[PDB]
Formats: sequence, C-alpha cells, structure tokens
Amino acid sequence: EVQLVQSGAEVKKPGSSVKVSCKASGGTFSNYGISWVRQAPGQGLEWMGRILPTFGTANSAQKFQGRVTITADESTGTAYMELRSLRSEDTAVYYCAKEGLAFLGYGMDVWGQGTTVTVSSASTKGPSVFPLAPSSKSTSGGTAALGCLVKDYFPEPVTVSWNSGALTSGVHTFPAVLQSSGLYSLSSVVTVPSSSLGTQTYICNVNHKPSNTKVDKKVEPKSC
Amino acid sequence: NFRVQPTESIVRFPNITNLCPFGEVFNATRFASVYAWNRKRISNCVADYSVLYNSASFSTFKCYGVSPTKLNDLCFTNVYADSFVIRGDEVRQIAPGQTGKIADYNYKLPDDFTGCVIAWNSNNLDSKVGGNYNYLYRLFRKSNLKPFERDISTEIYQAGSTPCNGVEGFNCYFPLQSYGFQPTNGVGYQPYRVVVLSFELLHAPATVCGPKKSTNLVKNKCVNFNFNGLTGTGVLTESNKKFLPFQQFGRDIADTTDAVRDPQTLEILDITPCSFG
Amino acid sequence: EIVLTQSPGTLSLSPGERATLSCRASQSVSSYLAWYQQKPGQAPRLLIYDASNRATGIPARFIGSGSGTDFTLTISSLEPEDFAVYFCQQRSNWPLTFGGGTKVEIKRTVAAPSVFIFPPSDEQLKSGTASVVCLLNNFYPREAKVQWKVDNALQSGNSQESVTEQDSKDSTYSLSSTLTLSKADYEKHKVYACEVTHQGLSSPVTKSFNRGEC
Repeated sequence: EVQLVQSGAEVKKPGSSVKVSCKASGGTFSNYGISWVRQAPGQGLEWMGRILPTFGTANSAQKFQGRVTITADESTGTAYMELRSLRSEDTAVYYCAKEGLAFLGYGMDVWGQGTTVTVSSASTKGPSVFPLAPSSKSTSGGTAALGCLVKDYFPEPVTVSWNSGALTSGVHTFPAVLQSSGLYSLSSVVTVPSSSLGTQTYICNVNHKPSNTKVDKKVEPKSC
Repeated sequence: NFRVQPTESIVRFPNITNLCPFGEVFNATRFASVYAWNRKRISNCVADYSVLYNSASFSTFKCYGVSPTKLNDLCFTNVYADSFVIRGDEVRQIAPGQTGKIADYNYKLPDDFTGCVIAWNSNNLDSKVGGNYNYLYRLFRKSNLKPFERDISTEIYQAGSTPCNGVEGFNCYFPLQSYGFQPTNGVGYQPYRVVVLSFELLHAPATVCGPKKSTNLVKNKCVNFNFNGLTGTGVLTESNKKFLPFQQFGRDIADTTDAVRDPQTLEILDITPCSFG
Repeated sequence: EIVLTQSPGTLSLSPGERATLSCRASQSVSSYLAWYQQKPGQAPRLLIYDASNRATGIPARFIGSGSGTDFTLTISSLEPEDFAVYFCQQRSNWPLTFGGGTKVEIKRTVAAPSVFIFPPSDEQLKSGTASVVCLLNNFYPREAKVQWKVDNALQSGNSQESVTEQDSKDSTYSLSSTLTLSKADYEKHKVYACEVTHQGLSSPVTKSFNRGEC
C-alpha cells in the first residue's frame, strides 16, 4: 500500500512564496503520476497540475501557469509544488494524489493528507475571551444557554472546552469566521438546565497553540 | 533362398547435446512491458517443444503456422522468443489479423505468421497490493505498427493541430499508460505473461531443431538400421577392426557400405548382409 | 475546457432510501468520469472510475452508469457513513475539471429553532467594540433567516453568520449571528432585537433587550 506523507500548515504573507512537499512513504517514486488539488475553505475542489516523476514531465493548468512550478526528487521520492506571488485568495488546503501514468482514465486513488496554507498579513495574536452570560432568564423555565465568545485571534485554531473536559452534553462550538480586520472569531455555547444556574459554575478554558495562551473565564449571571 | 525379412527397425542417433535453455525465457524473474518487449534470439541447439506442450501449466498455446506435434520433426534455421506481460482480456489480440490498442500499435504479428504463441496466468508475481506500476503500454501513436516492429520513444502525442512543445496540455497526451495490477482483480484484468516463438527458415542451413529418438541396439538379429541417415539391412556384430577418429562409415571393395559405428558408445559394428541363398 | 455541473445541490434524504446524483457534462467526455466522496475534515476518496468501475474496497452499493454527457451515481441503500459531499471529475483531457458537489443530508421531522440573545458584556465594553450574539439552537432544516432590528431599524451589511455541521445524535443544526458594531453606536441606541423566520415556526419569533437595563 502506497502512502503520501505531506508537509505541515504554513502561515504566510501576501506576495511571498510557499513550497508544499508530498513525500511518498515507502521509499522512492515509480511510474505513479502525481497531481496537485486544492480546496478553498467552504468550497469545492480545484485541479492545478500534475507531474510525471520518473519520465520528467510536469506542467500546471493555464490559469496557474507562470506561477506554479512542480518538481520532483526521485532519490528521496519527494515532489514539490512551489507557488509564487501568494495572494489573499490563494489560502486553501492543498492535496497531492497519485493517479496512474497517463492522464485519462483511472483517477486519483491514493490521496495525501492536506497542507493548510493560510496567507494573510496579521501576527500571532492571543484570543480575547468574553463571557456570554445566561441573559433573559425567561425562555422555558428549565433550559438556558450560556458560553464565552473567543474574538480577535490569529491564526487558527483555538480549542474551547468546558469544565476541563468534564462537560460535553449539549455543547456547540461554531466554526471560526474570518473578520474584515483579518482576525478570526468563534463562539462556544452550552445548553444548561435552569436549575443548575446559581449553584454550578462553568468555566471555558481556551487553548491557542501558536500563542500558548491558557485562559479561564468563569461565566456567571448578569451580575444579579 | 531363405530370403526372410528383418524382425523390425532400429534407429540410433548421437547423445542429446546442449538442451537449448528455454528455462530462462519461461521461468525468468521479471518480464518486460508490452511496449518494450524482449527478442532473445536462439541459435544452434536442440529445442525440446515436447515439455512446453504437455506442461499442464499454460492457458493459451494456440499454434498457427505449424502443427504442435510436428514441432519435433521440422527443423529451422533460427528461432526467436518475444516476451511481455499483458491483461487477460487482451491475450486474444495476440494473433495475426487482429486489432486493438495492444495488437495494432504495441505488438503487431504478421498475417503470414509461422511460429506461435504461449501465454499463462501469473497473478502471484506481477500483482502486488497497491498496484504494480512496472508494466506500461502505449495507447497513442501517430500511425499503426507494421509487423514485428518495436517502438520505445516517449515523445508526447499531439492529438490536435496545436504546437505541443514537450509538455502535456490541450490535446497533448502522454503516450504510455500503466497497469493497475492489484491482487483483488477478476480474470481478464489479471497479468498474463506471453511468450511468442517465431520460427525462421533462412537460406543458411538449419541449426536449431528437435532431438532425435534413439532406440536400443540389437546384435545377431536381422533388423533395419538407421545411423545418422544411412539406412539398409543386415546383421550387426562386433568386429576386430578400427576406424579413424573422424570417419563414421567405410565402403568396401566393389564400393558398398560394410561397417558403421553406432553414435552412442563409439563402438565399431559390421553390417554383414543377412544370410541369403 | 469542459464544464461539469452536478444536480441537485443538496439532495437530503433518509437512511435506507436510494440516492441519485447527476454529473451532466458540458462537452462530451467519452466515458472517463471519476466519482469521489469527501467527508467533513477529511481527504476525498475515489469510488467509481471509468464511470462504471468500482475502486478497491468500495462496497457494492455504489453503482455508476451513463456515458457521453449525462452520468449518474446511485447508492442503493444509504448507511450512516454514506452522508458526505460527492464530486465528479472528467479525466477526458487537459485540464481535469471537477464538479460542484452534493451534500447528501439526513431528513427528519421539522424542528423549531430555540432563540437566545446575549447582550455585550461590560468586560467586552472596555474597548470600543460591542458585539451582540443571537443564537439559534437545534432546528431543522438548514434554511433559516436571521435579521436584526436595532431600535426597529433594519440592520444589514454589518452582521456575520456561522452554522455548525449536522448533529450526530438528532441531525439538528445550530446557528449563530453576531452584531459587530462600535461602542459609540451601541451607546447611541436603545433597543436591539433579532428575528427568526423558519419553515417549522408558525410566526417569526423576536427576542429583544434594552441597552443597559438588564
């Protein structure tokens, strides 16, 4: 069985260069044929180009010509997809997948793993956790939703947990949405019975890895 | 004149020489891709097609130019042996006057084909999990192949009328294609190693052909002898004579054959005519 | 440049039914069409190649047909791991274009969205930005509209929406919209509200709060 081990996530800046690798786990190359596919956040799939490693043939789609350059290292069994003049719309998850010698027929059967390329002009900023108090205690007399709202952090991801992982029933963590300023934001709410309010204390502990921040915000009622 | 007739006939020929090793053509470790096939050429030897026929391990042995059982009797100047691996649904294309993508411009057999073709399934050497990508085949060409022509060039095929410039693109296909040989595959998609013998009768004397069938000698009885072609009758018995190293038969006074050396023990025998009158 | 177009866009059904996807090609790919399945947060995997050949390891329920410009992928018996996004690619000639996609959902009885609205906290008001969050919880189907009325004035162009994936226990979604605005704007106005219009709601529910008085 062939594997295609790929590189890691690479945050970049506009106008810079990115080089994604797709090493073949198992030694060197053979008559495989490798193509590069990217998928924008919340979109479909896009095909960029392909390389013939052993036969030394490689070019990309006419949209990407003059900007992409696919190369291979047969000794190490590693293929590269150096991409220049990075643009803000070039952020996506880039894949690599072998597809059989000729380009018409079989199809990509073994895929890589994805190399998230985030290209923006912001610096690693810690989250600013703000509380979402259980306001308007009138909904149903027995249900309540509360939670903190992580705002203005960069880059992804941040992991929110409640009561040090001891509370997961009825916990929603919404996907992060990119603001206009260039920083991300996501909420995390939990549905809680109204009886537990005022006796049980809930605390959301965020874990942002790029900026190693460990915040503990205890959410309480509306200051009585 | 008690002119009796001989009991039976005996034929004796020299010992079996070099066995003409087909074993490195049928038991080879790795064959070649059908677009680049081997053409190992045979020469002076003793070809034993009998084991090939009754091997009980082959799937196809359809033989066109000559009968399979007369293979040990006809004698040929030269013999070739092509070898490659193809799919099951494609062995039917290895025949004169056939079309397809692997018979038309991968391996063309002439209409006046005189040799013949052997093919057996090997789904235990050429098929590995994850695919065996060492076996390629051409599926694009400018023109058809004439019989017994090899093509190994890998210039990118230009299907349209646009310049192509050595890279793939719109109407620029890579000529070759791989076999995804995976163990879990139904018959007709599994590898099939194919060997194609093509006997040649050239103006030079024949050097490659089958063994002669010798029999046990008989002494002091009247039989019909055949020693390397010379034939007749008479009693065979030992004689206190000699021959020179290079001389097989002698001719007596009045110029008739009288003594012949059997080509198995290098021992001299006299052909005394059986008593008559 | 061949343009593929799949139909329909979502194709939501129930577990045990039969699915039918179409990859109507623009030009005329002979018979080279590959079908892929992509589950959320994963890599796509090949299912059907050459428009009729099942890839290794794929269960027998995935069957493909069609040729020329009209194709079809049919799943005979849906299973809980058969709900994903399905892409079709034409491997006829340069460049191998993909298709739109089809998020095969799960059908269930229509549910009413619980609505909660949270005013900005005083800690979050230390800076100049105030954000109000209106939360839609455990509804179905996906289509739901949220619109803000600050002092009974329609607010547009300044709110952002985020929806979770389909739940793995009751197949219900969840929605959250944020009212991003400056501190000066927040302190200049009195009443804020969010309205929810859903298929499963008899009337558009609207919850509101008065600035400061809470």
